[PDB]
Amino acid sequence: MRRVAVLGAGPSGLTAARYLKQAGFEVMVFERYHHVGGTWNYTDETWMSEDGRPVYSSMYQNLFVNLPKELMAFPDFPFHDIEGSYVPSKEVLKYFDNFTDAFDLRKLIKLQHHVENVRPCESGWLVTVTDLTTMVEHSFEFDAVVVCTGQTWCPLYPDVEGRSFFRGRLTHAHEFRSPEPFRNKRVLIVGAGPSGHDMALHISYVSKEVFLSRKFPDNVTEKPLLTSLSEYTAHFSDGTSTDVDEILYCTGYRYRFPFLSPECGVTVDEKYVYPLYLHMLNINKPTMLFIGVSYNACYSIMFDLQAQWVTAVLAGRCTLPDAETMRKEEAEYMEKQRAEAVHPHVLMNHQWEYFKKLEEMSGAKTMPPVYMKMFDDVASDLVKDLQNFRKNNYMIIDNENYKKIY
Amino acid sequence: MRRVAVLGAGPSGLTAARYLKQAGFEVMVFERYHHVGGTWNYTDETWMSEDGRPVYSSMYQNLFVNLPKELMAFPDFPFHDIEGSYVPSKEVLKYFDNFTDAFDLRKLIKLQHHVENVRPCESGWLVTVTDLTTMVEHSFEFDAVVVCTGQTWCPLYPDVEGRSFFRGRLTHAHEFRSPEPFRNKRVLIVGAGPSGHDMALHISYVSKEVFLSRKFPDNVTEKPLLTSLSEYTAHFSDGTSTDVDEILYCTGYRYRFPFLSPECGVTVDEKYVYPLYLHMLNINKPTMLFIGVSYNACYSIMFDLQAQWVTAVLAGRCTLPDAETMRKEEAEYMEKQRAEAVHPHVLMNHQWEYFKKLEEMSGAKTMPPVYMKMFDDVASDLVKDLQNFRKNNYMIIDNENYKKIY
Ligand SMILES: Cc1cc2nc3c(=O)[nH]c(=O)nc-3n(C[C@H](O)[C@H](O)[C@H](O)COP(=O)(O)OP(=O)(O)OC[C@H]3O[C@@H](n4cnc5c(N)ncnc54)[C@H](O)[C@@H]3O)c2cc1C
Ligand SMILES: Cc1cc2nc3c(=O)[nH]c(=O)nc-3n(C[C@H](O)[C@H](O)[C@H](O)COP(=O)(O)OP(=O)(O)OC[C@H]3O[C@@H](n4cnc5c(N)ncnc54)[C@H](O)[C@@H]3O)c2cc1C
Ligand SMILES: NC(=O)c1ccc[n+]([C@@H]2O[C@H](COP(=O)([O-])OP(=O)(O)OC[C@H]3O[C@@H](n4cnc5c(N)ncnc54)[C@H](OP(=O)(O)O)[C@@H]3O)[C@@H](O)[C@H]2O)c1
Ligand SMILES: NC(=O)c1ccc[n+]([C@@H]2O[C@H](COP(=O)([O-])OP(=O)(O)OC[C@H]3O[C@@H](n4cnc5c(N)ncnc54)[C@H](OP(=O)(O)O)[C@@H]3O)[C@@H](O)[C@H]2O)c1
Ligand SMILES: [Mg+2]
Repeated sequence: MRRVAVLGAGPSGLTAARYLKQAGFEVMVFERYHHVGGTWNYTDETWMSEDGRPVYSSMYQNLFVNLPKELMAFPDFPFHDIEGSYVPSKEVLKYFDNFTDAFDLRKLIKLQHHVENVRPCESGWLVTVTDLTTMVEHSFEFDAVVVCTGQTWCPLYPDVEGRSFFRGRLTHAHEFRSPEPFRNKRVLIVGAGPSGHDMALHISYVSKEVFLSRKFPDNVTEKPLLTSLSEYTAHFSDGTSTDVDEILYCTGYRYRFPFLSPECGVTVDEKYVYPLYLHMLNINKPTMLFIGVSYNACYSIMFDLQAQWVTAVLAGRCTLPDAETMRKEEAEYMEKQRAEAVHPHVLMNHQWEYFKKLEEMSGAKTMPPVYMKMFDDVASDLVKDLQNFRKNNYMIIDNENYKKIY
Repeated sequence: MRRVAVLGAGPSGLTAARYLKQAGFEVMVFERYHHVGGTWNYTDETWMSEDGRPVYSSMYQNLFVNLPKELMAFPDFPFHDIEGSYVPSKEVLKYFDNFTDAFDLRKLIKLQHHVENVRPCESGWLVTVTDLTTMVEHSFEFDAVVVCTGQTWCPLYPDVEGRSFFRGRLTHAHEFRSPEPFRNKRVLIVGAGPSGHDMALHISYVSKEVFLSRKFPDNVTEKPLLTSLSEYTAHFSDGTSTDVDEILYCTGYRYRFPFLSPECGVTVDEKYVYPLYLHMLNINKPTMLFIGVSYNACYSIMFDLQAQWVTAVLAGRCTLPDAETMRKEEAEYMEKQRAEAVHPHVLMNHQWEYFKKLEEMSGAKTMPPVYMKMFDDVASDLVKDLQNFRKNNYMIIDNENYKKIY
């Protein structure tokens, strides 16, 4: 391998570019937006941009992180000085802009370039991209392709009996930018994950009555599963019903890679991408790898170790089994996800053991154990104390210990 | 049989009230809007009103009728004497306001009364409505109920592969009010019926790229069946693709009667309501009848005759076949609908025979043959000229003859 394409310049693509560059590859990064940083960029556009391509960002106004900045920084690139552990979103954008300049990656990135197609070409890959400033299509040959285009832009909707009859306004979390369209409305939020809880909190400030349906301020009434809709009325599994003007679906996202031609060898289902080894390596075409298909983890460690493992594979330095053994282990792993009732690429129940395995394979520096200890202490605080957890401040003391500040 | 509910005060319900009153019934008409005339009222509201119930009107700005006023009038109540046959929609709303006052029907109509539930008790009916001026619920007992609530408000959408991936704006003909939101957009209209054709025309004045997809002005490009969608691209049955910002579905409407309790004995599917005899009588509960479930016909004659047949049945002047025989005839008729590849309640192919049967059963006067002559002729005009047909003017000379003026 010498020439490697990275698709996307969010946190996955930037961290890939860092380590691929480190490794002496010739790297090119394609990014459709006009700034690096991925979903940490806020735009008022939703769905499709005036520039003729999709909007990939689901960031909204006045968002604060849900994990302390101490766990969001890479172990060897600390956060810039800012007061507070639970920073606004624009500080994490700044952190990735600073990362990009600290590791001299900006000269690698083609901004406002939208990847339209990726297909195998003999032993290599052919990537077709449009320069959105000129609308000209350009073509590029690579020995390897690392896909880092994210999974929080293509919405997933529940199927709800009677939805076609509802005559209020329907929206999804992707398009939420501020609570203003919900002012004085009766709002049903479906899905009580991070988006549902946070959006419920932001909407509770402007709206008449907010309902949160899951299978808070006075404002927010909890509901069980939504089981049908009629013209202006939502019906719950508990037999109760409430009239609503707006439904906001916070039911998450599906995987979607429109540029992958079928010849790339990957099947993309709503919550499953296969066949990948360790959520990264395309077993059918092993010079294509993905970063960021797994989720629900300590993301800074996940990006850093995935990018080093992908780099080690491409550099010929990783301890890999044969394709048959990778298919077998992928199967075993996905049987276990079904037994634990989690989706295929959810790392939460075994992330530390997974990260240890990526370190052993790739020769990455061992993670400071304080990341594990702090994450395990604080990560579910959004669930446990939604209204006040962001008031807490932390400081890392050394690679084993942290403290809570006041 | 004395007290009869009519649900809806559009053309159906007003012609029902005319004949039920003349037969000495005590008639109450419930209408949710603040004015009679049904779809012929234009409102800027779409979907749901600020009064808390649905918007049933799909009328849009600057609409001109697609049938000459001389065929839109009842044979015994002529149109007012304005110049021109293809009048703007306000002249038809005026026609029905004039009709309402001619037959002294206004005193029977409870305006701003939205029907919420209809159920049988014993051989009569309980009808529950909300007076939207006070938000008080009221119920009333009746010996018969005539359902005239229309079928152009609950939208029907095609199932198109990949539709959940499209990120442009989707709308339905129901909410079309003016071409303004389509200005300088690449618009795909799906469905080349009257809304399709007419919407396309209206939209072609504000965008130079309209595509009309079917199973014209310069900038309307014809496309064949839409077979799949992706993020911003429509793909058609000829294997061509076009990028689009907006899709407008002109695919029609579905039956929907939210107020019918299951005990009323009617099953309502998208394009089929059953079991009805001759599109009117509820065979399970035969003091419930429908007017205007049938469509695609010379509507003036259809509403006049259905209302006189309903009145005959309810007054004991028309004695019907037993239920077994009605079910057998309904099943033979529906088999012929399928053989002719039309929807269950579509009358176009046999309307004159159908109307003659209704005249015979109901005791109504025979229709002027001029209606049939003219209707079949404008139908010929339709086979021609979306841009030009409305320039024609007609005058009825007598019972059998008309003449056209260019
Ligand atoms: C509302 C919200 C709040 C969040 N809060 C937090 C938090 O507080 N803490 C936390 O740790 N994580 C949080 N996350 C998760 C976080 O955003 C993701 O973990 C992180 O952004 C994933 O990085 P990525 O590089 O994999 O994807 P992304 O950040 O989504 O980046 C993908 C990049 O690919 C580009 N792209 C996509 N398709 C193409 C194409 N065809 N051609 C060219 N470019 C392309 C996109 O423009 C984008 O720049 C949040 C996510 C959301 C939606
Ligand atoms: C855009 C458009 C253009 C048209 N152009 C033509 C044309 O040029 N010529 C032509 O002949 N026909 C045309 N038609 C068809 C015409 O509108 C209908 O044939 C006619 O209005 C049907 O009369 P109706 O009384 O059956 O239904 P509607 O006119 O739809 O009336 C039904 C009534 O029931 C009321 N209602 C519904 N639900 C409830 C409830 N729960 N409680 C209380 N009230 C309720 C509604 O408010 C409405 O007043 C057009 C239709 C549309 C949608
Ligand atoms: N910084 C912040 O404050 C913030 C704010 C918003 C979002 N985010 C981030 O955004 C990313 C995505 O979060 P998300 O909340 O949008 O997606 P998510 O984490 O995928 O949560 C979606 C939730 O909806 C549930 N669901 C699915 N079908 C449902 C139904 N019919 N009724 C009710 N619930 C249903 C899911 O339950 P099942 O899993 O059981 O199906 C899941 O709990 C995460 O990284 C999160 O951290 C962060
Ligand atoms: N100018 C006017 O005064 C005016 C304007 C608008 C509407 N109208 C009236 O409004 C009423 C409703 O009209 P409408 O046009 O909205 O509904 P409609 O008459 O039911 O027409 C719907 C059309 O959609 C087609 N269709 C369905 N699925 C399709 C798909 N997947 N792709 C392409 N086409 C598809 C139908 O063909 P199939 O039947 O083969 O499925 C039919 O041609 C009519 O009385 C009409 O005259 C009048
Ligand atoms: Mg090691």
